[PDB]
Amino acid sequence: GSRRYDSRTTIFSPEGRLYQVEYALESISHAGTAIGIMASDGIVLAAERKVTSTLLEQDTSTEKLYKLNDKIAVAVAGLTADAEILINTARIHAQNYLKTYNEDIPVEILVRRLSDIKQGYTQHGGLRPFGVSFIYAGYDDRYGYQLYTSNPSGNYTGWKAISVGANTSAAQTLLQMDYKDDMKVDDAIELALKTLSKTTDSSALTYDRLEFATIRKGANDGEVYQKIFKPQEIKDILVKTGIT
Amino acid sequence: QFNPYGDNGGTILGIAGEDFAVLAGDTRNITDYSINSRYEPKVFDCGDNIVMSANGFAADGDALVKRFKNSVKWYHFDHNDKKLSINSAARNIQHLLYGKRFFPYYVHTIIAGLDEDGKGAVYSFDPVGSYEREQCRAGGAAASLIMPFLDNQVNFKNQYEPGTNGKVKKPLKYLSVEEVIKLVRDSFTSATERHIQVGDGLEILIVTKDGVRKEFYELKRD
Amino acid sequence: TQQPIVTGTSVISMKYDNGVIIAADNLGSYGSLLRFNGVERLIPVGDNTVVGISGDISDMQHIERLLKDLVTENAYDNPLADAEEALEPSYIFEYLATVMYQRRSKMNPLWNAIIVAGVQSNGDQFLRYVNLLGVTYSSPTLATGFGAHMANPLLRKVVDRESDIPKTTVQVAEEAIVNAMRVLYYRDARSSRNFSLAIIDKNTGLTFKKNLQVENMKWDFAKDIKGYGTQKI
Amino acid sequence: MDIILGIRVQDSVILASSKAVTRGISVLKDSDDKTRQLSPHTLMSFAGEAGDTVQFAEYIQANIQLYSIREDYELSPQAVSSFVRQELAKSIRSRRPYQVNVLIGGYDKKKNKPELYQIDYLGTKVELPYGAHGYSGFYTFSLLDHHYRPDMTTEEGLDLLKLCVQELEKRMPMDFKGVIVKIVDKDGIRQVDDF
Amino acid sequence: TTTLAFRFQGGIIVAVNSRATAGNWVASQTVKKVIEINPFLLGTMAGGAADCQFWETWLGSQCRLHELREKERISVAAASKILSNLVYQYKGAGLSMGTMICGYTRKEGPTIYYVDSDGTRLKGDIFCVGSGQTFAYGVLDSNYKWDLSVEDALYLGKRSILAAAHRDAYSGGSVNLYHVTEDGWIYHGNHDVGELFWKVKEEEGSFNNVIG
Amino acid sequence: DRGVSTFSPEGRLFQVEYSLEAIKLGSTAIGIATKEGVVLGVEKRATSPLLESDSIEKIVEIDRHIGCAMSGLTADARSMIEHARTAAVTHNLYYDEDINVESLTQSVCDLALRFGELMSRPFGVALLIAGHDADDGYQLFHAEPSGTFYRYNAKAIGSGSEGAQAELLNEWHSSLTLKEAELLVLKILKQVMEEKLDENNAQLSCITKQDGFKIYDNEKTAELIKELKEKEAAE
Amino acid sequence: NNYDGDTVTFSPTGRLFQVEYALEAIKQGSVTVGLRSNTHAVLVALKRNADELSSYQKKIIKCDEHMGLSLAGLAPDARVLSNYLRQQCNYSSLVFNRKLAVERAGHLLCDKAQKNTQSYGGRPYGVGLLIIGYDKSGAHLLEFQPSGNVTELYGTAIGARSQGAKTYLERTLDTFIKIDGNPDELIKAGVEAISQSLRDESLTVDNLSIAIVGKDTPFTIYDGEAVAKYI
Amino acid sequence: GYDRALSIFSPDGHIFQVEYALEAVKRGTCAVGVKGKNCVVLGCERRSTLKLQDTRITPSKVSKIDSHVVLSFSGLNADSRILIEKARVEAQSHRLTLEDPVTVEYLTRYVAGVQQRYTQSGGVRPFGVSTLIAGFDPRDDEPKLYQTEPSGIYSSWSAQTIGRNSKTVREFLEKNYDRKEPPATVEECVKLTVRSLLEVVQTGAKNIEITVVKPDSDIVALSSEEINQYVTQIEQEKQE
Ligand SMILES: *[C@@](C)(CO)[C@](*)(O)[C@H](CC(C)C)NC(=O)[C@H](Cc1ccccc1)NC(=O)[C@H](CC(C)C)NC(=O)[C@H](CCc1ccccc1)NC(=O)CN1CCOCC1
Ligand SMILES: [Mg+2]
Repeated sequence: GSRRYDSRTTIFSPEGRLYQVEYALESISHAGTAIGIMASDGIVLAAERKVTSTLLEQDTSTEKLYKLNDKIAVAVAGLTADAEILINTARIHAQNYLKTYNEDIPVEILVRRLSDIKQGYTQHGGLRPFGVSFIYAGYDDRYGYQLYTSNPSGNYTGWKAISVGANTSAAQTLLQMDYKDDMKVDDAIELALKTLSKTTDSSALTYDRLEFATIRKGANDGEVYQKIFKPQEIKDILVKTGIT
Repeated sequence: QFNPYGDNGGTILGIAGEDFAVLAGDTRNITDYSINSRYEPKVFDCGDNIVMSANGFAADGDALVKRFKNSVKWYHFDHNDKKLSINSAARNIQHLLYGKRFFPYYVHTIIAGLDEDGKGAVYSFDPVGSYEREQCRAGGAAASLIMPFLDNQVNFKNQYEPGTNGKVKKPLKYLSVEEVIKLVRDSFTSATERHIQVGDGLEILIVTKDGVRKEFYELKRD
Repeated sequence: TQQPIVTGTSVISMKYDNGVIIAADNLGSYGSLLRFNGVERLIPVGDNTVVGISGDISDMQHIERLLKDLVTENAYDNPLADAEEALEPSYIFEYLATVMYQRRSKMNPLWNAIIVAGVQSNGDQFLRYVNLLGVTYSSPTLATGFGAHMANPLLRKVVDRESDIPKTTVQVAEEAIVNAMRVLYYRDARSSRNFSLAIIDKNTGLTFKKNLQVENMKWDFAKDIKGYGTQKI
Repeated sequence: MDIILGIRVQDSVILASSKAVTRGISVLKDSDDKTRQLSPHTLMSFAGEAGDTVQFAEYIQANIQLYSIREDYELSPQAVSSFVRQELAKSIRSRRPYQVNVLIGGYDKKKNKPELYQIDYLGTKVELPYGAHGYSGFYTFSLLDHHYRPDMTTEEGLDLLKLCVQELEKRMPMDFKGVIVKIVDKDGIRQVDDF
Repeated sequence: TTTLAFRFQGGIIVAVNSRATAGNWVASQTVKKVIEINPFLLGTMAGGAADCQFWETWLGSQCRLHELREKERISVAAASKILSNLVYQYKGAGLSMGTMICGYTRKEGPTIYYVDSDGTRLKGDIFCVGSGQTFAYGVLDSNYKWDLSVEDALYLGKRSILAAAHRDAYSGGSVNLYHVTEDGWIYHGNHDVGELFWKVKEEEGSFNNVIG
Repeated sequence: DRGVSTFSPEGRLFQVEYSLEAIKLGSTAIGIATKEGVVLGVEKRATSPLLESDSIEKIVEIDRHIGCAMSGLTADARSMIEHARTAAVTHNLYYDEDINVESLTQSVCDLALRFGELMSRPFGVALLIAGHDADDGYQLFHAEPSGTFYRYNAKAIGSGSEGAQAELLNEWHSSLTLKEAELLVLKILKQVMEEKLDENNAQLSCITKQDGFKIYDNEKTAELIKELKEKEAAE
Repeated sequence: NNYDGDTVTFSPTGRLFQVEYALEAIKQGSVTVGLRSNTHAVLVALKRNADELSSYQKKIIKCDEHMGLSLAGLAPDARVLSNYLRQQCNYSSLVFNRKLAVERAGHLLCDKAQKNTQSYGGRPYGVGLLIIGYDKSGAHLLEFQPSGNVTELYGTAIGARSQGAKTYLERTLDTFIKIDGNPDELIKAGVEAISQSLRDESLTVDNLSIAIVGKDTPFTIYDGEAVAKYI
Repeated sequence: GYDRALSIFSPDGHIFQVEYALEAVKRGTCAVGVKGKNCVVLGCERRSTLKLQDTRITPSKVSKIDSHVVLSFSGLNADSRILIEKARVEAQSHRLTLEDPVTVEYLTRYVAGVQQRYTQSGGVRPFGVSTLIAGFDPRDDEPKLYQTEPSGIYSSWSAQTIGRNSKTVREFLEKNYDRKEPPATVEECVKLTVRSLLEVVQTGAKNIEITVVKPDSDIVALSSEEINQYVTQIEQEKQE
């Protein structure tokens, strides 16, 4: 019968590893680097677009950074199509929570549920896992500013600063070197860009090959604002830090 | 509107002795004011020395008996031809009846036989499965006529010892199969006189350790 | 839940010494309208059974088809289909009785009253009734509808009990059936003069008589009846 | 099930619930507690159809307790009330709806404010200074309109509550066998044993 | 029916009558309205005979499965709740049951739970259930004290059923007594009302309404 | 790979045959049937000394009149026991009587072959089902994952089964008393066990008509072990 | 080789190897013999044990008052098929008030076994059955094979060394067929037939298993001291 | 639905998928459970290759199933969440129907049953997780400590460890833990748990998590400084 053609996606190796999860992580390691840095007064999300073409429409484009709700955003690393499936689910989950409790969903709860979906694809169903790693950046009134990451295994962890995708080894060393706890958003913005600039496989880091976003309490009095940076705004912030 | 139930009349009677038990029932089958059959048996030998009758709506009675007979058959298959005791049959019938709690079998069911000590046993059921072991039970159309007579003659109710100032009751004792059949025949002739759905014939099934014997008697046909 | 539309009235039958007789008129009523006049309500199954059906005619035609299919199914992988493993009246009846009771238990009955008349392989007479409720009974005489009220009393004068069956000949039995059909024509408003009659004998087999008529009727005394009490003219 | 009252004062929420359980012409019990603790600072009283009331209350209780364990965190009274309302809003269009009316009294630890919610079996939620279900309202609302002040203490609230119970005991046809009073505040939930 | 069960100093008394009716027709005078579930558990039966008889024997099967799985006797609370959750699933279907789950366990002590077909489940010290419950309450309440002796308690339970058996038309037959202690339940006999009434009338000097 | 319900060229189900190899790796369980009762005994085999041996539950009650010992992948037995207990209680509910030991075993064995591509594989555990009923008296059954069950006078299953079975062949006779059977299980267990037999690493049980199924205390078994050693030294 | 992974695969020569391997399970099974006359039909079965401490595996199963079979191979598969026969016999009784013909019994078993040989996932039954019965056309004996093939015979035998008993019955055909109105003599012929399949072992009291059905004889099984007569 | 039998027997009688699930447990961070006279302590390793972590929000290794029971684990982290969720739901379901919280044995038996179901259900692989379940039964002061594993077997332990280098720490506990006299106090039990982890961990900074459970739903997690005091005390006594 059909048994002959089954790859058996949800099984262990002799060493106790999930083949497909490991190979999905290998896939993600070739994706454009994405960095998240959490400051005391906000969060930074920075991501490198995958080898841009000059004729690509840059301003009306969304590849790396997506909005889940008013308080939570994600940086993507891996298959974009896979990520969008998960993002729409995460968006719906946030609205279900709001409908039920009349309160915005706590960040971890959203992260856990999305990570539980990924876990399901590794344990049952016989389907390939989602070749996606997320960096969640969000705020709630319990823990304040939070950074998480999830990967195809469905395992998630919290971070002060973290990188996903390509050159995470090199990127994480640089973040570990220059990061400190009393850091501000504006300093974190500079760190994010400097790290990408050194770890990038491109010749030079330019505005058209980047996506950028911040989550500050920079709005008027005790409320959070999401800023997805425009091309011109990235061009300015790149000059302001002295990279170009 | 379609009414799935009907009343086929008739009446049945079960009496238990010391080492025997009888289950009697008239053979008349009716609908409204018409006679369908003057001889349509409704007391059956179901095997393992158990006799059974489900009086009321005949279609439901036949279905129930048919199902219990089949239950006995499968009890043998599944439990190495073990004999189904009368108490085990009773409980099994409760589950058959209660299984249709929300669309009941419109029947009064009575079974008779011998218990595991060899003593006479009669069990009576309501339409939805409540059952009780008794020495004596009448069921069906003329049950209200027959039953108080049985209380008086079988269980000696309201009978006191002469001269004792109504202080000493008449002592209980088992009846002989001969005395019991007299009570059965007199009960049914009395019921035939005063109840229009009762008559034509009387069929009695007697159960002893030797087996199941039958006896038939004519009843008035008006 | 149904309501019968086109209906068939009484089916009458009785046992005699060597077999059974069964009869039913050829009418398909539509309420008070005597709509259809060529309706056969006696259906032979093999050469040893006749099923007489009263009530809803659409449900009767359904049963015809079931019986017809039963014969076909029994012949499958059955070298003895026309011998030892042929359909018996008791097999045909129990099948119908199972269906009728299953249908009433689903609250969607076949709105009929059926009499299965036949002769078993061992020569025994078979005559049993079943209706829309799944109720079954057997008797030396069986009748449906008005036949139960008017025919049974007449037929029971001939065969009042089991012991009268061997004493009753086919001539006497048929005479009683034909007489009963006349009485039903006098008194049943949804009856017709034309009827069919079937005899299943253990020796002569199945004899199916069609296009019979009620005859030798008494109507002459009607001319003397004037008014409703006092009127003399 | 008949009388359930609720009064939100300055620093606490007070719930009063009748003790009588009547079936037919017999008062089967006169010490029934018509309330469940949903969380350390949230209390729900209930009234309505027999069986449904307790079944619903305990179902909600289990769900809130499950949440508390999962997140190691207490849900706000507002969040709990919204959850309860949605369950009743689902219920009303079910094959067999829960015929249960509830009051949810809670103390929000983040806001440091008492909160009283009234939710009927249709899923109609309202936040109130004082609330009641059933025929109780027809007497108590007008009484509280008159005597209630928003800055009252817990002790003043209890005296105000005594005034309601007295009026009900005077004019109500049925004998409801007094009330169990419970207070919800910053220190959690406690019962007044002598009322 | 009339059934009762009350809690007292020396444990639990349980008393029931034995009549069964189908309208005004007295169908039986020898019905067991107490179901022995286990050595420490009892169940009273009022309302639909079949419903009570069927589901309370089913309850005993569930209580047996519990002690097999958990290696421990089921609590009265858990036992009563299995039955109450069961009837609640059938709510609206037309079950008629008014039961009382009586028993003793170490953690609970003597405990009585009232459970009915419309889902009600109540813990309490005194309950009377059935068509003659009011007549039983009248006698029971007026003579009840916690400090009753085992002898006096048994009599009160018996006398309360007799009171109902007398006045209520659908109550009668005979009285079945039970006493539940820390050691388990103890049967205290079947008492025919036919003899018991006159015996009580003579000895107690009550029932003056009746022609002696 | 290959189908789960596949026949080998020799005419056996691969998976059933492989599950039998798993049972050979399991701890020893011995059952002996007498006219005074049936005795069931097992090797606990704690994987480490820190493990509390009393929590090792390899002897199990199914009903008051039926007991059960296991060997192999013991985790697989839980649903088998659950089914057996339900079957036993359900039959009592339907028929107001105790259920025959054979009928109980048959009910358990019906689960065995309900696997394929129902559960995904056969059970990796063998069961010794011991009990009593009015018809056939004291009985001992060996229920395999093949769906087959044999009645036995005595039976050993597990790692030391072939050695113990040969020993049971010589020692068993039809007039064994209960006390003699108890000692015989202990004796044979001590022979095939790796570690030295004591009350903590071995467990006894029995089923009698009078007292029903009973698992013995460690105090009671310890005395039987001491009684056993003295009797062997006595000749 | 490459074509025996499942039942859904044909070999290049047109063979179903899984069905053949199921057939092999019957050859390993203990011998059982079937034979009939015109009045009676008899099953004789050599029961097998695990060891001296074990019981002897029951080979014969009753299906109705007038029908039953003996098994050889996987016993659980016989239990499934016999249970199916019991239901079909029972369906025929309840619905048609008719005893199920032994020929139809065979046709029903054939069709049930066949479905398992044409579908993926399932497996063939690993048991051979000898069905005997007495119906409206007299005594019958059927041989069921899990390939689906059912065959009506005067006599036969299946299991290990069944060729010896089968040769004997082929010689004795003219004799035993006319054993009418004599149960004990027909059994004797069957017991002598199964004896031709014995090696080193002989027929003992708890080893032999006999069953019979006939004109005025319901299907009944004889074990233990009841078969001591025929040794 | 996906039906494939993934967990199946091999010729030698092994279910490789269950055994490979144990290898995943062996890869996981070390977890230790030690029960004293009036308490149970659950110690857990946290690997120090992960700096820049946010310990406030990062899922803790020890999880509360109810107010009186806790569950730690070793192996696949994602898999553990599914077992913990099921256990928490069952804990509330038990309180609802039995009107009493679960015993530690019952909760362990449930979790173990779930793990077993995944070893012979079609279309699923076994949980790559072994758990240590600890707590106190309702109205009981006897400490309980259970272990489960992918196969579905469970058992009670006086002290036990699971995860990577668990054989080393088990060796330590086997000679250092006395059955006749367990850790009489909370301090003694915590110290022994920390000592045992110090055989394997590396540094006693933010690598060791300790959670103490006491009777009547008294559970508390120790902070860094509190744990560090034990580490400092043990090392000074070691130099001898
Ligand atoms: C006191 C004695 C009276 O209320 C108690 O409450 C007892 C409880 C004891 C017996 C367990 N209750 C009854 O006796 C109870 C009253 C009752 C009647 C009908 C419905 C609900 C409650 N009686 C019964 O349950 C009787 C028991 C008989 C005597 C064995 N059963 C019936 O009345 C049956 C079945 C009733 C039923 C319930 C639900 C669905 C369908 C049916 N009905 C009949 O027997 C009908 N009828 C009787 C006359 O013969 C023709 C058919
Ligand atoms: Mg009359």
